[PDB]
Amino acid sequence: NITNLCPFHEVFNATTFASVYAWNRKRISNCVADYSVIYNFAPFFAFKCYGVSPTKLNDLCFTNVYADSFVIRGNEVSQIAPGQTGNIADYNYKLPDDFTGCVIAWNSNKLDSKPSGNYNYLYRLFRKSKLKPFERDISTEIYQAGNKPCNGVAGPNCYSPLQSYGFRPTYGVGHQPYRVVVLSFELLHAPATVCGPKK
Amino acid sequence: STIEEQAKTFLDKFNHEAEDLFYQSSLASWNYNTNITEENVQNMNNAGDKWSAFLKEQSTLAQMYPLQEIQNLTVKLQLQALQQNGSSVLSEDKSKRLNTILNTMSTIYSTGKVCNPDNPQECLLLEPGLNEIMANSLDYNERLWAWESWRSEVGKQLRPLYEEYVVLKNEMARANHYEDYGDYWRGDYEVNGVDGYDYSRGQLIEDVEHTFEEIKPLYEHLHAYVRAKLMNAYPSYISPIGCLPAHLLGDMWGRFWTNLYSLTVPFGQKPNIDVTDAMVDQAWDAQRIFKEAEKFFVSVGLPNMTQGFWENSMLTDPGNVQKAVCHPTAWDLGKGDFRILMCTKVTMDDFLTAHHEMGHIQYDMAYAAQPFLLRNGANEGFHEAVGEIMSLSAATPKHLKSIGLLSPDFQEDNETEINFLLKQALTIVGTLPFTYMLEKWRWMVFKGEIPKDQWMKKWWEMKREIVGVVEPVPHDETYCDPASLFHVSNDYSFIRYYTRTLYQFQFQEALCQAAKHEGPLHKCDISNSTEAGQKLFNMLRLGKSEPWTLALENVVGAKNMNVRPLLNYFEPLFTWLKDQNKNSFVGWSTDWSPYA
Ligand SMILES: *[C@@H]1O[C@H](CO)[C@@H](O[C@@H]2O[C@H](CO)[C@@H](O[C@@H]3O[C@H](CO[C@H]4O[C@H](CO)[C@@H](O)[C@H](O)[C@@H]4O)[C@@H](O)[C@H](O[C@H]4O[C@H](CO)[C@@H](O)[C@H](O)[C@@H]4O)[C@@H]3O)[C@H](O)[C@H]2NC(C)=O)[C@H](O)[C@H]1NC(C)=O
Ligand SMILES: *[C@@H]1O[C@H](CO)[C@@H](O[C@@H]2O[C@H](CO)[C@@H](O[C@@H]3O[C@H](CO)[C@@H](O)[C@H](O)[C@@H]3O)[C@H](O)[C@H]2NC(C)=O)[C@H](O)[C@H]1NC(C)=O
Ligand SMILES: *[C@@H]1O[C@H](CO)[C@@H](O[C@@H]2O[C@H](CO)[C@@H](O)[C@H](O)[C@H]2NC(C)=O)[C@H](O)[C@H]1NC(C)=O
Ligand SMILES: *[C@@H]1O[C@H](CO)[C@@H](O)[C@H](O)[C@H]1NC(C)=O
Ligand SMILES: *[C@@H]1O[C@H](CO)[C@@H](O)[C@H](O)[C@H]1NC(C)=O
Ligand SMILES: *[C@@H]1O[C@H](CO)[C@@H](O)[C@H](O)[C@H]1NC(C)=O
Ligand SMILES: *[C@@H]1O[C@H](CO)[C@@H](O)[C@H](O)[C@H]1NC(C)=O
Repeated sequence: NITNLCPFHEVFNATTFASVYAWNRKRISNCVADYSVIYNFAPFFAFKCYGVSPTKLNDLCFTNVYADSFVIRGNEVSQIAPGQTGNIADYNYKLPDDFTGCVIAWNSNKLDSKPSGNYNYLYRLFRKSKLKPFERDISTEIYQAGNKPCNGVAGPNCYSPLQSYGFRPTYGVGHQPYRVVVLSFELLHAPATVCGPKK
Repeated sequence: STIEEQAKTFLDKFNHEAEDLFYQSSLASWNYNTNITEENVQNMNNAGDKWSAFLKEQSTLAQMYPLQEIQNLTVKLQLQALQQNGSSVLSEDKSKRLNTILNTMSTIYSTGKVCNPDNPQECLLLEPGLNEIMANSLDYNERLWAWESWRSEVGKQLRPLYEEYVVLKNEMARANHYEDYGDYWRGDYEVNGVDGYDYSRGQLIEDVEHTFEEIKPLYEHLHAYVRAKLMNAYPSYISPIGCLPAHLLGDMWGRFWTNLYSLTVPFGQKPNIDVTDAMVDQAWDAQRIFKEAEKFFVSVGLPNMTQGFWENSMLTDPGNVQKAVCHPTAWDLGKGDFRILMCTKVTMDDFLTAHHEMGHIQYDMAYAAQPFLLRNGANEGFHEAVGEIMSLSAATPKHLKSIGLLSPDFQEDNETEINFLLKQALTIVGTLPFTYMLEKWRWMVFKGEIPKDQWMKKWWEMKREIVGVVEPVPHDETYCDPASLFHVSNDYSFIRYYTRTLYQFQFQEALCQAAKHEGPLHKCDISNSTEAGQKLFNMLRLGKSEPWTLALENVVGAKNMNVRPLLNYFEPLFTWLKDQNKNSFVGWSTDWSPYA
């Protein structure tokens, strides 16, 4: 009897997806995973699977599932892919070259835009170096660029590292908020314990 | 580290805050322009104050990076623009004095009014009545009197304030490294740092003079024909060899000669090309007109408008309590928002204006990927020419026949082409000497070679020399005639209207050449062609990232403006006007004066 259904109506329905530089990571294990319920949402701007077939998701089953969710601009979704480069790819969320999983991205203009302007979504614009794959960074320190160390205060050659998006209903596609969810799978020397429904 | 990395770091911040501030200010401006209320004016004031302030601290901070350590040549342009466009050098008292003088200029131009002689009973304003009187009324006394009266009641007041204005502007120039405000204006076309493409500020004057040298015969032949035709209307007043009176040009200043078409029709018996009744019969509304305009752009390969443009833009006058300005404009609010503001009527002129305005929107969408400081045309002339080259194709009979407004039974012979070319000529050719005269006189007055007591003295002397128009009433130094012009009073560069025109005929002749068109130049269409579309888009997407000489090279193949395409456009009219001027003297006499 199919009883332990994996919770997917929570990652896709949380109504608060947090900022990109601090992306929530959820671990899914010990449940029956049904992938037919994700399609019950609105038409998806980006639906891309790399290492697996969309039709062959229910039969193949793996160890655990990792879910990541965040919000980015409209025209930056193309940067969420292995081998890509750019600000969002190498300063906020870096993917491995051999990533296996699926990427979901859909517009959410009607829910993340106000006429005054939304400033509750942030991103990172300056970092000393790049990021290793599947890494997060929350530290907020003044990014010194000039030779003189300005002792962590705002001023010339001393900028805050966390910038801020803005969001209004009157923007055009490519500057409107988009919600992105990435699914990751893996195998190792352990019992599977996570499989889809069997008929 | 090095200066380059620090400058790039600073720019990558500047862009991000600039975008948002610009959006706020522009949205406030649009909200006022579509909703005329006092609180909208307050919103505009607040947003503009924030933007203008932010520019000031950014200009101050940009000073710390010397410009001789940059070799990328792309960061240097952004740094130069940011440093120049927000820097203030005058003292506080002089700055506020200049601001007050400019505000007084605008206020007195807007509030100026003249009315009937020896009657303070009822009075009117320039826009409602004066323009209509000079465009339609044929009374000699009325036209002459109004022309004298507006100047007497405006320029006399504006003269001393202009005398104070020129000084302050000149010290503004002197504090910077420019020679004078004239050279500050001429610095827009300056190009430096690129081999084989450098353009000097002083070269522009010589180029303009050389270009105007070649176009003289067409203008003088047209002037002779106009004088001969005007002899029929006012025989006694007009002399066969003298200059035309300044109050008989169909407008306030003689900037355009369009209003004389009815008085100077070459063949009045033959029907004129008009489609207004056709659109009335086919029950055309504004949305249909704009959809046709959009389909014209689609037919050449350029992408068509987004959904936000259709939802947000307004095309009809709201009426009732909702009052708004109906001057057609194309707004680019930034961050992916493009709109058009205009009130539309079912007329041919509005049908063409739709295409003309849509050209600007397409040009704006072309360079959306460039950095914020480089989102503009190569100079002040390209933007105007892009929006004008397409109204030429929109008005051709072939396009109208293809759309279906013009019946297929229409035919073409001598008189149709001659009338169309003459109607275009009275609008295009006539305004060039006037613009060149005004700009050259302002260059001289800013140079300081002319003393104040001769300001009027020279002004008319060169009017009878180049333009060939003599004033109907003598004026002393109390009057300031150039101050009566809108652009002069509001501190706007006027040379852009001379470089624009000679640009557009260079573009069209190129595109028609790429479209494999044959026959007369004035009958050309590019609707089906796509090679011309991609060739144009290649230059459109550049923005300000490249010198304008290179951009001109990439379309036509020359590094300078030329006059040959313009003459080639009007050559059939030139031959016919030569034929018509066999028994008419060519050239005006400067000795004659209408007032004895
Ligand atoms: C550096 O700072 C300067 C000034 O501080 C900025 O310069 C301004 O640049 C803009 C962009 O071109 C100029 O705007 C243009 O003004 C022209 C003047 O028209 C006046 O008069 C008409 C009535 O006839 C008014 O409606 C209008 O509002 C003006 O008051 C307009 O004719 C131009 O419109 C043209 O293009 C549109 C499409 O965009 C067409 O639809 C029109 O028909 C027309 O062909 C245009 O609006 C502005 O005048 C400049 N200011 C000054 C003082 O000259 C720079 O932008 C800035 N550089 C930066 C920030 O990088
Ligand atoms: C002058 O400075 C500008 C800006 O710093 C330089 O433009 C930069 O050019 C490089 C390559 O020439 C661009 O790198 C590219 O990035 C994209 C991702 O955006 C990537 O997909 C490409 O494979 C490539 O790596 C870089 O993006 C671009 N900078 C910007 C802000 O767009 C320019 O090169 C400098 N001039 C000279 C002569 O170096
Ligand atoms: C560009 O191509 C379109 C598509 O054929 C042309 O539109 C046709 O024009 C002819 C007139 O020659 C009409 O008889 C057809 O009914 C039109 N068809 C459609 C679908 O509109 C258009 O004329 C072409 N442009 C030019 C300048 O010839
Ligand atoms: C899940 O999404 C649906 C979509 O309409 C919504 O009605 C429901 O409240 C959501 N559940 C939550 C937020 O717990
Ligand atoms: C215009 O301004 C008034 C005054 O605030 C406001 O009530 C109205 O909603 C605005 N818009 C229109 C279309 O009238
Ligand atoms: C032009 O607009 C239509 C909708 O009216 C759209 O279907 C078409 O794709 C647009 N043209 C291009 C080149 O995208
Ligand atoms: C009109 O065009 C025809 C072309 O066949 C030409 O023979 C005739 O001379 C032209 N008439 C005038 C007045 O130019």
